[PDB]
Amino acid sequence: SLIEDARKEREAAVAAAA
Amino acid sequence: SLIEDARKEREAAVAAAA
Amino acid sequence: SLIEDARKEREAAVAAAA
Amino acid sequence: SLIEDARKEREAAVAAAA
Amino acid sequence: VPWFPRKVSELDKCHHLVTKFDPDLDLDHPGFSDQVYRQRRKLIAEIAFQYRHGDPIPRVEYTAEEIATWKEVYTTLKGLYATHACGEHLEAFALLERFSGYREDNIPQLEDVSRFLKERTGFQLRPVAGLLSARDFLASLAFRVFQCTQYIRHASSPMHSPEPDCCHELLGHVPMLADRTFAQFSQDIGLASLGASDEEIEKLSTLYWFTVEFGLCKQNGEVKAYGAGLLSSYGELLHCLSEEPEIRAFDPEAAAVQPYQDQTYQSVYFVSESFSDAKDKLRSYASRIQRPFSVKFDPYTLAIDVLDSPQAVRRSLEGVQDELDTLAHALSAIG
Amino acid sequence: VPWFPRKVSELDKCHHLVTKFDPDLDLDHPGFSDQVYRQRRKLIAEIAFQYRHGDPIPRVEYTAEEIATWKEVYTTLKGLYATHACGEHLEAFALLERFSGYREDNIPQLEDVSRFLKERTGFQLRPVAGLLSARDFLASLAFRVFQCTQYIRHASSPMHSPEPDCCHELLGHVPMLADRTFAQFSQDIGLASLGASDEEIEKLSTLYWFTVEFGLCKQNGEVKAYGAGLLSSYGELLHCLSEEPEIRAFDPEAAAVQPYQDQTYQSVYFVSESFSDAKDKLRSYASRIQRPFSVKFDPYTLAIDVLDSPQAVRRSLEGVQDELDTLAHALSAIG
Amino acid sequence: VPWFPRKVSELDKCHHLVTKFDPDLDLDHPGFSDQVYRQRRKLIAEIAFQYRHGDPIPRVEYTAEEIATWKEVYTTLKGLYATHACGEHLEAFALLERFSGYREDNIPQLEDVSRFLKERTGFQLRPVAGLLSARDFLASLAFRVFQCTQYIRHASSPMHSPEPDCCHELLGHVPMLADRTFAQFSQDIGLASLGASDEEIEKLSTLYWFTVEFGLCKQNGEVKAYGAGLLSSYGELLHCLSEEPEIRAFDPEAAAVQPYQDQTYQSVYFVSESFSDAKDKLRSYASRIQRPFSVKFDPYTLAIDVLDSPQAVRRSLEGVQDELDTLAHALSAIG
Amino acid sequence: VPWFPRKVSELDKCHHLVTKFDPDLDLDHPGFSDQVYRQRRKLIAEIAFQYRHGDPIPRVEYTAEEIATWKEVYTTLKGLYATHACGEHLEAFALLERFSGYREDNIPQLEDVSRFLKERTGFQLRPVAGLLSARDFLASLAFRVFQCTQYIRHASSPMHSPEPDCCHELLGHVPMLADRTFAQFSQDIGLASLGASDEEIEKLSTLYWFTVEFGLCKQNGEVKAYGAGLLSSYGELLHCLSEEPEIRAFDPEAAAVQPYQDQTYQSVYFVSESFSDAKDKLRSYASRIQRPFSVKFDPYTLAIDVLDSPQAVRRSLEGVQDELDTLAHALSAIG
Ligand SMILES: NCCc1ccc(O)c(O)c1
Ligand SMILES: NCCc1ccc(O)c(O)c1
Ligand SMILES: NCCc1ccc(O)c(O)c1
Ligand SMILES: NCCc1ccc(O)c(O)c1
Ligand SMILES: [Fe+3]
Ligand SMILES: [Fe+3]
Ligand SMILES: [Fe+3]
Ligand SMILES: [Fe+3]
Repeated sequence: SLIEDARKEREAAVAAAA
Repeated sequence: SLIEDARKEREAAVAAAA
Repeated sequence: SLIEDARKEREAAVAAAA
Repeated sequence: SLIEDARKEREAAVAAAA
Repeated sequence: VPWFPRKVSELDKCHHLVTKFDPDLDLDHPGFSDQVYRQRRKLIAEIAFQYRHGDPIPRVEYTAEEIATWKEVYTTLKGLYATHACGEHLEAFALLERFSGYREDNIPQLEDVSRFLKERTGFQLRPVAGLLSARDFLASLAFRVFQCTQYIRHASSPMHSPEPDCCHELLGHVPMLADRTFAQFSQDIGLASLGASDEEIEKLSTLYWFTVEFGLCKQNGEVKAYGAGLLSSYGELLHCLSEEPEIRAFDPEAAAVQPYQDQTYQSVYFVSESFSDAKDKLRSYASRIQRPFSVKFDPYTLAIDVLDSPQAVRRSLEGVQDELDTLAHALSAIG
Repeated sequence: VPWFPRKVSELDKCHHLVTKFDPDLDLDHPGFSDQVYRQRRKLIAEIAFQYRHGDPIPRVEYTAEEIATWKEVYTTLKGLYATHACGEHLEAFALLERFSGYREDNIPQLEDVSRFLKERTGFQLRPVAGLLSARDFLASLAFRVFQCTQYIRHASSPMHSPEPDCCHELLGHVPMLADRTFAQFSQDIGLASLGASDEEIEKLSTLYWFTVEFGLCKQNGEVKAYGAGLLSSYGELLHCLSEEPEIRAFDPEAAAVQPYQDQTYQSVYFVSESFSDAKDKLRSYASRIQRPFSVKFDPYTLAIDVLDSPQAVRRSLEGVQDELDTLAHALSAIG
Repeated sequence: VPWFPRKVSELDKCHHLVTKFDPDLDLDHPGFSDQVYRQRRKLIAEIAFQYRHGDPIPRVEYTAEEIATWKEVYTTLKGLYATHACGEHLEAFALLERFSGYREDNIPQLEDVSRFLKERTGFQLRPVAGLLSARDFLASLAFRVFQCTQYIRHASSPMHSPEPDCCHELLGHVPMLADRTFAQFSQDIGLASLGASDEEIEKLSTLYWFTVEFGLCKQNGEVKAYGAGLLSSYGELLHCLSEEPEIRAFDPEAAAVQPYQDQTYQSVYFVSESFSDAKDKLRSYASRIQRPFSVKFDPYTLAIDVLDSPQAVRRSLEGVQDELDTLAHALSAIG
Repeated sequence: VPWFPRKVSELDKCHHLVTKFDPDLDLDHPGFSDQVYRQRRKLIAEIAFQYRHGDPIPRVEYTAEEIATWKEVYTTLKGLYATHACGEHLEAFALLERFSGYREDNIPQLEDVSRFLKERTGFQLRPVAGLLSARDFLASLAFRVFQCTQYIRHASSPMHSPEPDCCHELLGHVPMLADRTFAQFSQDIGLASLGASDEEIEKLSTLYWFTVEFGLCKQNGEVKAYGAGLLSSYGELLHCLSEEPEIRAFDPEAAAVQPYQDQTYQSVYFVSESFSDAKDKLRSYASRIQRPFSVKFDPYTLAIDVLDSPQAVRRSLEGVQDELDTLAHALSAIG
């Protein structure tokens, strides 16, 4: 599930950016 | 014909040995 | 006194050999 | 005399610059 | 550029400070309804969370159920690891069980294996709890230290675990990365991860899943498996070398795009006939990975020195031609 | 060829097994008549003797007298280390006191400095008691670990100690070998000591006494001292840079024959303007030291691999051109 | 172990002394019945046989027929080399024709190209006559010198020649080995040939025929040909990239067993997408080729120093870490 | 930055084009009033001026007077070179006289020695006339080619010459730079000269005068001379090892400021016990010589590639770890 751990990165990352 | 130049090596080489 | 620690090495070493 | 060959370099070099 | 560590010290203080006050819920997961599991996870988290670098691993007890389950999986795996498994696993597992004490009657701790690796291989173990991010784990994996956990799967489902547990890595990860070559292999993945952008972070992580977690090797003519996940499940091992899943040659770029699946068996696999081939391909992958810098590992102090100036290349040099100088003695005194 | 260790593990088990059941007598030495000293030496020996590698240093308490004496020497040295001392000592000592906690009120332990070195420099500390042989200490010094003791001098004679004690090395040795260059310097001495004959054992030991214990350095125009024994005694420091003792340039071969003296000040000293000069001269000394083999140090596992075959040179190589390969990334990604 | 040369000097004196007083007969071959050809071969042999190293190539005149034939082949090849041919040929051929003077009106000599190569690439040309053995040619090819001939094919058969002639190599060989990579490639083949047994002599010679004489390259997506024989015949070029002959990936071991044919088009070919792949595979081939020694090339004197002692490795070393020392200046003065 | 060459080709075309139409006057110098000398200098200049790289040296005849003078100096030097002279001269001179033909009856040409050097050492000879600038000669000396002249001193003054002549270099320069070490030494001086500012040009030129032209060596216990000017004059040799002139240890920086004198014996000299010491000191001198770039020599094509980018360091690399790869075969096949 580490790919999902990569899939968890970015929405939290980009929404923080957004 | 360089392979034949390899094919010329050994009978002359081994007949010299023989 | 580490040189003396080298000086302690050999009589014990050579008397063991001797 | 190669040092003089170094001594010949610069007046010709700097007078060309000057 | 995202912040990345440089020494083992800040691998501990900040990655545990950025991950403070965060328990694992996993309520909807299979099992995890017994209170004893929650109490155990509290003790497991407490040991992991407040652990500091340099300190020995605090030994944790193990009551009847975990060892009784540990009986079941450990007994089933040795009778099957004799087949279908990588050659490097075999003498390693025998080496582990005789020295470290990999047995059914005794459950191994973490200090004994941690001592055992850096005695030969150089990897330290580290307890952790909660949700491991992608970046914190690669930073650990970069420094030739493997992040780990000490709790095990649920007794309700001993055949498979929703999340990797203690027995998963001490049987799937630890036997693998005790190798000279794979440790250098595993380290290379971590090295490229330093300060990489989030898109790149996904790539090598998928490679880590597609090489370390599930990887195939071709030695002695036949094909064998060395994946950590491959050598951690019973049903997977039967499926892994079965003729149903599709097996193809390993390719770094190809493995970086191909997707995955969860809670089901994998149908896609990559095979590398030699770990030398395995290193030097993602080696070329890291070549095309753009970075505003590069990274060098210093084993004398177990630290990372950044490389954005040719000057930084200098304080790496006198070390580099040091051996080529010390190679003189070995190649002079000989003969 | 005398037996020599290859890993840190056997540095512990056998060199403590060959030195079992051996207390220090030192009755005729100054002091050492108080029973409290004998009781302390028992506790000091017990911690040292049964200590195993990998374990943290067992913290030892310190009652009123040792710290009160520790007040006296520590206060006297900082007011004098500002002069007559090596430059590398200064920022190191300030670095040590602010981080490790080198203060008059608190006596430093061994774990904190041990953590501090391998965080930057890579040296571990190790307690020991009894008569240290020449061979056991060089084997430790070879592996980038410094053998040490935790007890201190007698309160009757705080100005000088009959044998090196805790404060002698934490103030004379530890500040010195925290350096990048000197640590590589110190390691080179240990490297040549592997399996050397007893006659050779004396030579580098005298060099160790004549370079590490009492060494002079020429930087910033003026001459300074970096010897461990030099920066461990009050009266020595006054005598060291005084015009009475004879001072000459350092020479490995010359320093290997020249004798010593005990219980009196040294009149002979060697000066090295650069530690780079210091390394590459005994480097040439080791070149003419005959051995049936050579020795290479592996920092990935902190072990020694013997070098009597050209094959043994091979498993050192792919590591050697590994950086020259990884130098590509740093020197490609740049610019 | 058969005798092998070590300097360019004995490449001349003995290999022309072992091959003294030997004219070419070739009576049954197509053509070669005109007396003018026999008279030309006498002049061609005389220039070649009594030529000594270091001397400039004696310029040989060319009457109407050879240039008139040289019109035909040269005109036909440029209009077809624009297609089906390797990329490295294109800018090389344009570079050759503008500087060396590769034109239909003027037939090139040997001195101008010989000067041109070692100006950039480092290959010298050498005239020869008679039956070239396998061993004499590889010894030349080892020293980064290409054995060559100055006479051309028969006017009766300008499309194909029974034996390689002047135009065959100046259009098939010379354009190819003007490359930085292929010259290093070509040199590697020669290096392994030093003192190799007769069975091994056949192997790399077949590789030389299967890589240099007829080799395929995969660049810019499409596949192209870089073989010397491939880029020396008109009908071959049409057949080479045609769909009739079988094309497979290059393999050193596989190419060493697969046979050949004479007077007919080749149906088997090997393709290497990168010359870097081309080098490091026969590099591994030379690894498994057993020899009682190894061989190193010294470009400072254009000689060969044998390698049967670790000592012989020494006088190669200070040169090896010389650049790694001189790399300091380039990587210090920069920035 | 002043323009500097990169290949041997432009060493010829431009440095002879910038020095076109310039005869030597030397009327006020001793001798040089005979018309035959002027006619000889015309022939000497003609051969030198219109000579092109790659061409063999045009052999020049020698009538009765030059050889008769060549009798005198050559006979006097061998009876004195047996003493006071460097060891490397002795076996070189014997090697030169037996092979090249250094004899009183036959005056040596330039082609035979030119062939002889690059057969072993790698230096080519080059004729020249007129006033040699400092920059043109160092550019030649950089490329491992020694600029030279074929005319000799005046018969009126055979003991000393106002300007270096043919016999001066074939007896003072040529015997010296036939050495493996000194050739690498001599090359290092030339390497630092690439594009150096006029002030720097003077420095190494003085070093060239103070090391190559007049240099002392300490081997076999006693001190010997290896200077080109030292081993080119009869009276100098008596004065050189006499107790009148001041002799001191060699120092690059010190030798770069100390002045000279003309038409009189030198009272200042520098001694280097080992040529290894000689190289690595001006090696450090070049380190502090500021340049906007650095320079690397490529012996495969006898060219210079500039070093102002880390990228330029790259196309030097695969060559650098090429040997460290080819060292594998020599250090694998052995044993
Ligand atoms: N942190 C990513 C989740 C993870 C952690 C450890 C593993 O062994 C594994 O396969 C997956
Ligand atoms: N000496 C082997 C015959 C030979 C010589 C030169 C060639 O270019 C070629 O293809 C073949
Ligand atoms: N073992 C040799 C005695 C010894 C031990 C430690 C020291 O610091 C020292 O100067 C001397
Ligand atoms: N070009 C500088 C003058 C010069 C030339 C050749 C020499 O050998 C020498 O000593 C001096
Ligand atoms: Fe896992
Ligand atoms: Fe001490
Ligand atoms: Fe051909
Ligand atoms: Fe001269």
